[PDB]
Amino acid sequence: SYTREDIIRIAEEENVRFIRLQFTDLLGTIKNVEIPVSQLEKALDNKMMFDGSSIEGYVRIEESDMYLYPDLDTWVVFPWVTSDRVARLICDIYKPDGSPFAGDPRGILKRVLKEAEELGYTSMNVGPEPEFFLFKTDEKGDPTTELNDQGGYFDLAPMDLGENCRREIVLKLEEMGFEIEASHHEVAPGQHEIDFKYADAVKAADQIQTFKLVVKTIARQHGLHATFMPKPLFGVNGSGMHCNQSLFKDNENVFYDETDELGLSQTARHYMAGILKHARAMAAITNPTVNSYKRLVPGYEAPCYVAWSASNRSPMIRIPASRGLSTRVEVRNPDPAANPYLALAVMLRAGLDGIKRQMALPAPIDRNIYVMSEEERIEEGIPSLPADLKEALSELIRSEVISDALGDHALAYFYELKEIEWDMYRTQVHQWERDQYLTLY
Amino acid sequence: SYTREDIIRIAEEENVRFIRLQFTDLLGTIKNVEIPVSQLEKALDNKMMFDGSSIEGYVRIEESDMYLYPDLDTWVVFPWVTSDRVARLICDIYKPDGSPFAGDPRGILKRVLKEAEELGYTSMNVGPEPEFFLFKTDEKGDPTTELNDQGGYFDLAPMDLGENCRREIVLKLEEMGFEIEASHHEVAPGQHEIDFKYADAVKAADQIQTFKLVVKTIARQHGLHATFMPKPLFGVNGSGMHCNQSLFKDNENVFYDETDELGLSQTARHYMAGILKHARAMAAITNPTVNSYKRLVPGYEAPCYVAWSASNRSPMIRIPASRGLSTRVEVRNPDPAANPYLALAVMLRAGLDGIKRQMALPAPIDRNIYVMSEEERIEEGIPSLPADLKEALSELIRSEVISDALGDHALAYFYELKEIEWDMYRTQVHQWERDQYLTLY
Amino acid sequence: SYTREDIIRIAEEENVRFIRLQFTDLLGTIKNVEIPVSQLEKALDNKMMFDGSSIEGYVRIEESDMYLYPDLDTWVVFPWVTSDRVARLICDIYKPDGSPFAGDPRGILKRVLKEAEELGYTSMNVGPEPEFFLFKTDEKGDPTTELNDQGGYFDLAPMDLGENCRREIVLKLEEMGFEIEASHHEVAPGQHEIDFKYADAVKAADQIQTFKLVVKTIARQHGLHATFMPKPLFGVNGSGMHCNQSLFKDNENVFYDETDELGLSQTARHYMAGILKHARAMAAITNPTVNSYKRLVPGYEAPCYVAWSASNRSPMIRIPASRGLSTRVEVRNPDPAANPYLALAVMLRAGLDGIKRQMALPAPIDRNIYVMSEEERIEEGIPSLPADLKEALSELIRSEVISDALGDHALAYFYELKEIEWDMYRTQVHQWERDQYLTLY
Amino acid sequence: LIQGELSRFF
Amino acid sequence: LIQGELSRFF
Amino acid sequence: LIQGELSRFF
Amino acid sequence: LIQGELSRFF
Amino acid sequence: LIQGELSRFF
Ligand SMILES: NC(=O)CC[C@H](N)C(=O)O
Ligand SMILES: NC(=O)CC[C@H](N)C(=O)O
Ligand SMILES: NC(=O)CC[C@H](N)C(=O)O
Ligand SMILES: [Mg+2]
Ligand SMILES: [Mg+2]
Ligand SMILES: [Mg+2]
Ligand SMILES: [Mg+2]
Ligand SMILES: [Mg+2]
Ligand SMILES: [Mg+2]
Repeated sequence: SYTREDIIRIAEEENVRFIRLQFTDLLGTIKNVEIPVSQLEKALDNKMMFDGSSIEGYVRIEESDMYLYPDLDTWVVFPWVTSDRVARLICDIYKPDGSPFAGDPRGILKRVLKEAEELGYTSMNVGPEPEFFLFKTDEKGDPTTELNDQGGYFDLAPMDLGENCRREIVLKLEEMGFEIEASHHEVAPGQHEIDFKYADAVKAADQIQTFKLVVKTIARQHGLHATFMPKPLFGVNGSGMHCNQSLFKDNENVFYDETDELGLSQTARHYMAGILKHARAMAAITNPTVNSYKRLVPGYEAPCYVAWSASNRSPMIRIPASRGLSTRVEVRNPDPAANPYLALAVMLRAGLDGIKRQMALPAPIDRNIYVMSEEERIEEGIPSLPADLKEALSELIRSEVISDALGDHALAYFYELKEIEWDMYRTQVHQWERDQYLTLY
Repeated sequence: SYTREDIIRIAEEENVRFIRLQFTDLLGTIKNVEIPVSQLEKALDNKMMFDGSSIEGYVRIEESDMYLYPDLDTWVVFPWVTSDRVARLICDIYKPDGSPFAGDPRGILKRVLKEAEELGYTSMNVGPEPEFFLFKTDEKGDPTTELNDQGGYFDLAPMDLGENCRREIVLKLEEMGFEIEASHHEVAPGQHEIDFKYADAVKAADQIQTFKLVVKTIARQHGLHATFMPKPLFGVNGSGMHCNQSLFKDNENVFYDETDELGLSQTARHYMAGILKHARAMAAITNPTVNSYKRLVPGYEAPCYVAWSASNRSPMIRIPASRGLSTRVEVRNPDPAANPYLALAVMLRAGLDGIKRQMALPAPIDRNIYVMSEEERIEEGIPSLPADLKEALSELIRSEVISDALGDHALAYFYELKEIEWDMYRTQVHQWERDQYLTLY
Repeated sequence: SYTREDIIRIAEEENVRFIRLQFTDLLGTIKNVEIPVSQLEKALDNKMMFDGSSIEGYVRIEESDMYLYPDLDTWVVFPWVTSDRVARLICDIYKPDGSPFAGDPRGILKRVLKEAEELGYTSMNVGPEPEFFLFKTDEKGDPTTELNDQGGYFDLAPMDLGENCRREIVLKLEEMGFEIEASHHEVAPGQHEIDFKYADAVKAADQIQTFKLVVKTIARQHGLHATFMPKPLFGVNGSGMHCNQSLFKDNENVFYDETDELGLSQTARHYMAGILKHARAMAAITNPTVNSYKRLVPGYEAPCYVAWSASNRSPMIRIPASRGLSTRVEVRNPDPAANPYLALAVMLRAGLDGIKRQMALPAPIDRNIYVMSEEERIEEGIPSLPADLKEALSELIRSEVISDALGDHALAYFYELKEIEWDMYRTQVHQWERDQYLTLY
Repeated sequence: LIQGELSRFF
Repeated sequence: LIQGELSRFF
Repeated sequence: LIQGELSRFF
Repeated sequence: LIQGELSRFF
Repeated sequence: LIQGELSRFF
């Protein structure tokens, strides 16, 4: 923990000259206001005013005035091995009248956590698994189509010190204070995964944001480009952001049950049932981009159907073999492009709705895999995820449970942003069309 | 503050070998006379003689002789991390008979501040918001069409240390003694904004000049090109120089009124009314270049109509939500290409005229925005800013209020400069004309 | 003259296989409908239906249906020295109910000629002087910045047969049946002028259209590009379309008067007075493009002021030394980019208004030329032509005389087209702005 | 009205 | 509504 | 079913 | 007043 | 008379 005096003492001792008042918009892009150390005391008094309409993205209509309220527990100093140290503070957005901004994703996640606490659950324990690609750059600094390496699953390809981004990323994260569980080479060439240790939902989302920033910074430092795009290349594996989740009640894992055959309590089963029922509604949030649904194709371990299993090629929900206090429910739809706060909020809200409505868990899918016909698929009651962004947007609009989690203000702006994105995408004429046609016709 | 003995002591202690006797011409370009430290005592005796006709720009017709009178309070040492330190002094221009030069913009601003003080207002509190673009350079050192980054509004795009000009600029300014409020990435790619803390009008204009010089120097140092051109690229956001202003009377903000619904006193409302009435007259000063009116086009947040609001897409005058001693009137027409002294002088003179004549403030524009027709626009009494430099020049010539603020000597030379510029611009045949025509006709 | 039987006989005898049903839109671009010779009889029955909204240009909103009514007297066979001969017919546009289309420029000129005939003037004798530039082409066939030659005024630069376009153009025109008076090299390098023999106004405009088409075709045939753009290059002479005009009443030149000192009748003087009074109103028609007003700059023989003379550097109206039946009033504002039908119509309407109102002719400008100041210029009552397209559009809108000549339907569409063109032009950022700024600011 | 923000798509 | 005709400016 | 892992041959 | 004729020197 | 200063336009 930290206090105002502690922050001032550390900043004076560490010779910090630059402070980043970091926050997040609806699209998940990392936003911040730069600050010289001479304004640190003013920042700590919650007296910095900025636009605030930047949260709305490119659909902002008018300039507003909003205040930044830094969270002292998020203070950290970047270890960029240079003089004039740079520090950061993660801030919440407040209206000039003192009320919190309704469109802040962090505030949305906090409100969902509060309504979870109202049910007796003290915290939501979340451990994400972000994957990213490393691309080579040209003389002008732009990413090329060449990967940084040609390693495979769990390979030792980026060895030694030459352009070893994965080692440096883990080292710098550990120096910052990150709790890193493990990291490994991913399935596709040039793909890497770093797994964090488990923490509370707000801290987990802050860690995801900081991790993306650190990965991009260190990759650019080595003459490489890091991307979290869900499907950068056709025919290769995409990047996922599987989120392991478990509810807690005073350091007691309520998802655990020793008497259960699978070690899953009734509360856990209700949670998974609620997540499964509202899957197509949250697809627009956990898979927010157009490219997100190019990843959700069969044959690349990404989930394409709404079903749960303990062992399958690509289930919607997977139950890891770990038990005891580490029993978890792993949701595999989200990609790293998704907003961490919004994705965690919608998943938690769906689980809470399932718990409250005592939903019945559908039977798990056995070793049988999805070569079955569509008639066999809907005969067994196995739904499918939306095929594109428009279907997910329609499902989100028609959904009343997760739209309430988003809130009235944020839902309208998110819908406007995604509709504009889809409208821009759908009218483009791609090179594939010119390759197929323009000679046949 | 500083004295002659203090300046000599600091120069001897700091090993200063070069002193820049910096001043400004009518076009706003930064001018200076180099001086070895052995001439510092002669400079402090107001005995340095130079041309002085360089103030008139490229329309000077004869060589004159004028003296430089340095302002000791403007002394500063550049922190260019090199031996043989370089210092600067900002000087006023005086005729050989001892009278101040009428064509000095700093003297014009001082005279306007004096006639404001004659009304009982001790100071003009001004905080500008200069925005600029960063362009890449080629092997020969000339700017290209490529931006330094592709960030968005309030993005954290220039991270790390690689070509991080914004961080270095803030750090060097803070080392110089600048009071920087905050900085952020601007809407357009490659666009950056640094906001200063508020100060008196003369100090604010000196800070604007020093800020432009420092930004250009640091950007050049990183193999980049910094420009304050109002509209460098078509189809992207331009660069503005919004100036927050508030009149003070013995550390009392006369613009504040707790009883008012919007927290605006009658004096403040008269000030905004006076600024609105004379808008088209000062447009030639706050938007002095031909390119300045390519920014004043709809759809890029730049103001195009003379109207005020508390919340709108792009009003002429915006009233920030801050109240108390920070209540301000924000004027958004000026671009960074404008002369700071002249722009502040004309804005203050228009506000003073409104205060003296007790002008009636027109009603603010509501959430209704300008899709209305021209008949609806002039039925509601909403004027428009000049479409090009020629209209603004004609309005300035026909105006008696701000022409008196400029003065007889400066007005003629500014008009000659702008007329020559417009005449050169209007006879050019651009590539757009050759693209549209030369094949159709 | 020709008849249906004559046209069929010639087409069968000449082995004509292609017929171009040529017409004109509001912008002056040459439009046509292709027709196989098997449809010639159907075309001659005024039964061909086409869109007709193509006349309105790029501001057409809905598809209509209109009929083409060919003019048998305009029949001609192109001498392109190849088999499968190609012929053309010039057609008037008619609504399906049988009434002529109000937006056809040829119909507008015919209506103006009819209202002239109602005053007792049998014909309008018009001889134009179109000038054009010849540019070299690259390997891809696009025009370059290199001229075809470097000749001067009345030079013999393009001699022999090596790319001798001027000679070929005259020969092919004479073979077609054109009455060519003379041709010569123009002032600027690569500039050429061909003068036709005088004819009636409708025939003169048809000849202008055919001349432009033939010049472009022959120039393209020689690996060159012909343009009628008013000012393709800065610093060199532009291209004008001076139109010599004289009213006739049963082969009697009513402009002639032996008793007059200058050989000008009272009717002629009233005609010139009417043209001079309405000059700024017709400027939007005779100079319809943005580039048209880059030609109207001093020093290049183009007229910039509304005044008449018998000998001057660049008067609006020049009276040639020819007398008797060849006494003419030469109007020098129009450029070849102007619509011939519309320009002739508005000039004739202004002259008729002057004749009807018995306008007083202002005194001619003496050998004194326009180094005089603006005060001297408006003290002598010398108006100036509009500086750009916007001023001309405003003058046209405020004018009631020539707007009636245009008609209600055509005026709105022409105004919309020109407003869109000006709006596109005014927001562009040109290379000149980037050269002047982006380094100074 | 919002053209300068949609420059990402152009 | 009229976008395909204004392609001469783009 | 195994397409993303067989990318070594493509 | 004669600029367009002196273009041979420019 | 002022030609050396107007070189910025040439
Ligand atoms: N083996 C793995 O877990 C890879 C997962 C895969 N990259 C996905 O996007 O889900
Ligand atoms: N979001 C903003 O305030 C940008 C302002 C804009 N650049 C202008 O020129 O006014
Ligand atoms: N007649 C000439 O000498 C040339 C005329 C000039 N080209 C013009 O545009 O008017
Ligand atoms: Mg993985
Ligand atoms: Mg996993
Ligand atoms: Mg700004
Ligand atoms: Mg502002
Ligand atoms: Mg000629
Ligand atoms: Mg002539």
